[PDB]
Amino acid sequence: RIEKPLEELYKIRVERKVSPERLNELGVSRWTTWKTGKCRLPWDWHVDQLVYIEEGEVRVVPEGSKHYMSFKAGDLVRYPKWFEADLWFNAFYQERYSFRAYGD
Amino acid sequence: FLLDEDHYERRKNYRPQYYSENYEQSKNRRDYYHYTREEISPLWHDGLKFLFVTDGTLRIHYYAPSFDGVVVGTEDVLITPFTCDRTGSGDAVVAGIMRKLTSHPEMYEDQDVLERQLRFSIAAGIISQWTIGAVRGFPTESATQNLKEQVYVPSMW
Amino acid sequence: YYGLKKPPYNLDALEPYMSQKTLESHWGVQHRNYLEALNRHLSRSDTLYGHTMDELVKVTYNYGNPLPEFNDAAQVWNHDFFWESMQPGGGESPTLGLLQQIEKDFGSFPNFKEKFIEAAMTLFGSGWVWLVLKRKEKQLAVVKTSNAVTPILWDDIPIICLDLWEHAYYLDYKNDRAEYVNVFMNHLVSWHAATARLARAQAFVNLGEPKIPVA
Amino acid sequence: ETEEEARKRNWVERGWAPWEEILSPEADFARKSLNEGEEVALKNPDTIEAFKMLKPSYRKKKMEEMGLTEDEYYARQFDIKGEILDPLETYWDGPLVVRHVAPRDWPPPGWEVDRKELEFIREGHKMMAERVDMKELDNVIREKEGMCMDRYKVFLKQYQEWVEFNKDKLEEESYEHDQDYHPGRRKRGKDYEEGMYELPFYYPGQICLGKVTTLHLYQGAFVDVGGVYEGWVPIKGNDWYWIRQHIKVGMHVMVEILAKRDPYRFRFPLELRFVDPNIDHLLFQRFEYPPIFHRDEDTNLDELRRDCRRPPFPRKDPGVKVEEEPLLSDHPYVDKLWQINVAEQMILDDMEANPDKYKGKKLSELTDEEEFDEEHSVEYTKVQYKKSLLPKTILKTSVKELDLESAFAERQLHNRLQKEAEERGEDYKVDKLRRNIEMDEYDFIHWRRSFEEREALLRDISCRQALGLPLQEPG
Repeated sequence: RIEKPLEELYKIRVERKVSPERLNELGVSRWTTWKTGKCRLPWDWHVDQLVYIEEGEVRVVPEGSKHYMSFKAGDLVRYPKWFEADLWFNAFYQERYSFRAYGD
Repeated sequence: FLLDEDHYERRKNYRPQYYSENYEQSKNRRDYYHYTREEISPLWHDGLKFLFVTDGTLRIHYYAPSFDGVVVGTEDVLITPFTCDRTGSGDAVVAGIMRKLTSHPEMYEDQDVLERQLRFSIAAGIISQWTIGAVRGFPTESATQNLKEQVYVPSMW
Repeated sequence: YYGLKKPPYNLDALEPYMSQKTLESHWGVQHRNYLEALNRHLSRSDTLYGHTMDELVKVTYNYGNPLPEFNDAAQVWNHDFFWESMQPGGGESPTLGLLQQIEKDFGSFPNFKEKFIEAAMTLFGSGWVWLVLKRKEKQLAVVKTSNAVTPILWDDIPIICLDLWEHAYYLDYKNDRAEYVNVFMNHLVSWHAATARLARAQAFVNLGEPKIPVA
Repeated sequence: ETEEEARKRNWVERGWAPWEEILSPEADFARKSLNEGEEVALKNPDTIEAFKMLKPSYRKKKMEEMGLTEDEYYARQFDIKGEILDPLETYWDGPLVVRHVAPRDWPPPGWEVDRKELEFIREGHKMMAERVDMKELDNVIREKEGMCMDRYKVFLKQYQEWVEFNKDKLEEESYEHDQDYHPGRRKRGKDYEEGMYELPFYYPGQICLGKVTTLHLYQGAFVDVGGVYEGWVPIKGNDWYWIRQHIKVGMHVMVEILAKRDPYRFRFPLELRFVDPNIDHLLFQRFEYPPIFHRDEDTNLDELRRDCRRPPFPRKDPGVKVEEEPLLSDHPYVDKLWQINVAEQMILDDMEANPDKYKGKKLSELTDEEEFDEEHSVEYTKVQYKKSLLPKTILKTSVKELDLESAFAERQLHNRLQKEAEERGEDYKVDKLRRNIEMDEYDFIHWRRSFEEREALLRDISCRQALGLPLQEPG
């Protein structure tokens, strides 16, 4: 029996290893950058967020969970509205985020 | 220990998830399991005449070549909380068993007589726990008979 | 894959009230396009192919945050309901069973007609109007939804549905909903279909009083 | 109020129902003889009978004079007393014309099948849209064979192999998760008769027939459909006061699947409704949410709800808009920069201001002094302020994470300026070093994140109010 991956349980839609044709249609180039090192950022997203981790890891932990998801360079995470996660960053990390409202 | 400690410890601490089975299981009483003849078979051989398993003074399971059963007893060490010392009670139980075995030679092939004469040992074991010292307070025959008759209903004794 | 469900009448059955070209465009193109998009979307995912139509509608619409699936599936379901909510040369007064419920919960047929017309008129943009049951209170109610939202998503059994999108009433009625809604309520509603839907909903909702023993 | 609405209140709200009590003849006499008085002559009829029935020999006389032999005089006291309902009558709604298509939830997740084979199977699902008239239903072929079922045959072959392979695995898991057997669980062990259908064989829409093998007062009736998992028609409470007069053990009934569910999470995976008979006019209490399992493996109570699709735990409304609010400007990495920057100066000023302490200042390649491990920092140290012992912060910042070369060259440049400014008196303009510029830069980066998150809410709030979607997540 395979437990449903925590990745999909919260309806987070990740596109691992994104093709380059996808990006140009989506225009990830003009996305505001964000960076950190050894950190722990708790966030309470009020808006959908499309992420393009460029180097590093995330080890995202949802609030109250005793498990974790993990990410790395080349992902297209879609942290959803009303999410409550506990991002635990290790080493350097870069990203491009494009907060999106209802539509597109 | 001689058969399986883990299995017989998991079996003792078990309660049903939904609903009990008969009614006694719905009271969560103590576990007095009477082992079947197919579980003690590895410890059985042709020359054996009797196998006795004593759960303290509470119960004595007896296994014979042609029959088996359990004799019911009790215990009380809180009747005298300051002069209670369980050491030496098993010796009294075994000594009573041997005494009744040698006195009555018809216990070997008579289950009713076997059950009746096996309460003397239980009474001796009960008395032996009421004093400090193994050899200081071993019970007398008259005291053992008195306790057996005072605890057991006239039909049993 | 949920192949197209044909409407229970030919495309020219409602010609005096709904033009044949309107039926050809609404069902031949629009509904088929929604279903084709739903089919393409269902081909990829396999955890959404094992979902019923109602489950697909209720799941692809999250608790307020629709996935990139809710629009097409909800449109397909709504259009199925809309096609099954008519009959050739129908309308007029209702029949037994439904009439008593409407009178008890609304007051009279004219009261229901006025409330339905008013609630259809107070919709802005593109949406649907509905006459649905309501669980946990067992009362018929007129409700309104926008875009592709259905009353199913909050445990309400739809009984009658009316399309208020501008793509329905533009080939013959142009830019007025008074004529369209009046025509629908006069000579296009199917009280037989509403009666059947209420009878089916009686399985899940009990509109009655218990038989209490005298004791 | 009076005993016509007050009695009604007990039934509809508090679940009252006059369930019959099987009183022993000793207890029967008590109820029929306490009405008269304390100690009075018993002249009331049907009370003398209770007094006279205390003798078993009189009960034998009563039954033999009526007949019924024995073993039936005992079973006639369990009969329902009250308004015995007239018996059920089940109509229909026309012919039961049916298709035969594979369940949509095929294959099970994890199972691997050639997709071309399924692409042929899935056309059967797409054909469940056309309707059938009574015309073309009078044209019954009626030849007993030659059935064109082909896609279903392919599904049967795939399903048959699935059963023979995973049966041993599935039975082992049911022995692992669920301890004991209850209706709705896997039919494991001695009760597994070879040939039972599996869960993938079922799907909502199918109409089944089975026998009623179990009635539960709080759960309903469990009908053996023909699979490893039993059915479940949800009936609860006092609805059984009338329903039990229509559904009895062993009855063969026709049912339809409403929804199949995961046996691991949901307690009863199969939900059905009675199509033969029809008791929809008698059901009044219904389950709001299907029952589930609360296992020890579920560590988070917010993942459990997403599994069963239940509303979350409500929180008291803060009252703030969460739309106008101070924007966050802190950065998580700054709290480590403060520790990194302090460690640089703590080692620098102990290396250049006092060079003879460590003979040579080889900070371009300086190695560590003490062994360091990442997962221990308990630095509170009981720092005293001449009053008492209160915690402070002196944490471990081993040089492995420390870049001394950048500060090594910079401090000498700053030290040159201060020594050359003693003469002329020009204002020593040194306020920010390399680390303190990163503090403001990273706080600026985190500001951009909080800037657009609050910026996107402006468009999001407007959109969800023009249409009707919720603003706060339900509950």
